[PDB]
Amino acid sequence: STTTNSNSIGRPNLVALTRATTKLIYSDIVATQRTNQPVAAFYG
Amino acid sequence: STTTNSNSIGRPNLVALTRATTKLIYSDIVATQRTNQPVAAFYG
Repeated sequence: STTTNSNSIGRPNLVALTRATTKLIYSDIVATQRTNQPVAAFYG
Repeated sequence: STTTNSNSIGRPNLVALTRATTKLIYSDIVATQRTNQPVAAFYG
């Protein structure tokens, strides 16, 4: 009458891992260009 | 301790230039046909 009571479990199966991260949306919000100087200046 | 307080900028990066202008929609509003005389006279 051996049951699972006699079966020690060394390690669990992780199965899955998840990171709690924000969906980042700014690419669709801000006009984008790169700056190549410490100061930028736009023309109106 | 050289920091941004010692450095200077010759000219800024323009990055972008704009012009706010009216979207001109008349082409889709008025039937258009060129005249080759100082006076036009349409037929009803």
